[PDB]
Amino acid sequence: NAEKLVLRIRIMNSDENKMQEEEEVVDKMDDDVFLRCIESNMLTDMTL
Amino acid sequence: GPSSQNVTEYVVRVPKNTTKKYNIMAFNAADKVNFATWNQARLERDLSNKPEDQPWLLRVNGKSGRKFKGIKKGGVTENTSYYIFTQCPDGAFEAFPVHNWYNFTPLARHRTLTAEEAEEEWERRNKVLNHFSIMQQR
Amino acid sequence: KRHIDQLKEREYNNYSWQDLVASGVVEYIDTLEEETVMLAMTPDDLQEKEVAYCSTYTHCEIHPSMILGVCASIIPFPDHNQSPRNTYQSAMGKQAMG
Amino acid sequence: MEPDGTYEPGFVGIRFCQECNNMLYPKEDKENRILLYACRNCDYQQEADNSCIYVNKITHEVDELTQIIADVSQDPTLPRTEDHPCQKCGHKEAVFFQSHSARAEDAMRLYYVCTAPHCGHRWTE
Amino acid sequence: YDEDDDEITPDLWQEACWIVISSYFDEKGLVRQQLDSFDE
Ligand SMILES: [Zn+2]
Ligand SMILES: [Zn+2]
Repeated sequence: NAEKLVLRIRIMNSDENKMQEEEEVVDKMDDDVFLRCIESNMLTDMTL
Repeated sequence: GPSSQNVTEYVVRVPKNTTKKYNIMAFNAADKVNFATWNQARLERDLSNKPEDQPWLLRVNGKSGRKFKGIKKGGVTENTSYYIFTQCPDGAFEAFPVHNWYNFTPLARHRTLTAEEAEEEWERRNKVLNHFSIMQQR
Repeated sequence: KRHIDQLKEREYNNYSWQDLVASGVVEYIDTLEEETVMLAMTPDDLQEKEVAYCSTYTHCEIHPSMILGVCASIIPFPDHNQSPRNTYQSAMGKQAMG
Repeated sequence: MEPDGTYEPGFVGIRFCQECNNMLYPKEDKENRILLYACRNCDYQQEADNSCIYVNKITHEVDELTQIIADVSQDPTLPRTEDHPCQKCGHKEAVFFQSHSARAEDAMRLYYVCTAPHCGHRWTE
Repeated sequence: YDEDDDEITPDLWQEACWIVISSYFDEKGLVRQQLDSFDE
């Protein structure tokens, strides 16, 4: 019933070890890029 | 003002000879270079090509104070000659021929990414995720 | 119409087609130019204003028969005839003895 | 907050790096809790002018009313209309057409451009 | 006549173009183009 249908999402950063816990100089995943990987995946993969 | 009122007339000469060849040295306006900051300059033909065709190498304020590379334009008198017009104390104008056009551009200092030690290989593995760390490892 | 009389003068004296080209009353035209020109079918009817849906015409055909080839030019009123028969004639004309 | 507003934030497609004219890239300052923009090849970096850094799925607007200089009006093969008043200049000779493109425009509706000097206006009715 | 002011034959006749047509073939010919490629 709103002015427009919008859906805003977040990654579930579960407080604990998801905070540079073991370094692993790899950068497990940058945020910015990860929003794009999900969105790339979100549009292209999911069949509702 | 005089830009909107003054009316003058001056004589023009085109001498069949000069004591020095005249060239154009062009800069990008977007850089807005302060020529006052140029305490000194060195100017030499570029060494990559190892003469008259050689691109210029301009070193201002020392070897690494400021450095530009000048690349010759394709043509300068292919259809129309270019002249330098200079004002003389007698008010008369003097015209000088443009021999050549060189394009001058700015040049980053020390940085050095080899892109040959393993970076050509690393690209094959690249996930676009890192780039800084290789620069420290050198 | 006087230029026609010049064309008539050419039978004896001279008035070259090139001069007609030099006259610039006609020009030679490619398909790229055709995309931009407003071509006319006929001088007569199209110059009429009474029913001028358009009058922005830029050029006109010499004659619609100019589309035709050597073979099609032989058979009269091809449009009162079924179209392939003409292609068959165009082939068969080539097949004729003479 | 009402179903009568619109979303024209004026997205910032790009900003060149003053050190190299290369594109600046978003980044967070998790220490200052602020968005920043940086170039990769150099150390040049600068704060962001807005929280919005991205937009997606396009073309739901009237493109055909844009990207059309009135100079089309000089084409004689484009029909004038007897319909007067250049939405600006009090003169007829409005040039008209559909969208005539890719969306080729199921919109078969005429779009009007006056050809009269001193207006250049592109509209439709 | 030519007064260089008006067209005295706005009904320039359809048949005159045939005078124009014969003049085309009189100059240009038919297979002329084939020679032109070879000649240049
Ligand atoms: Zn930069
Ligand atoms: Zn107008």
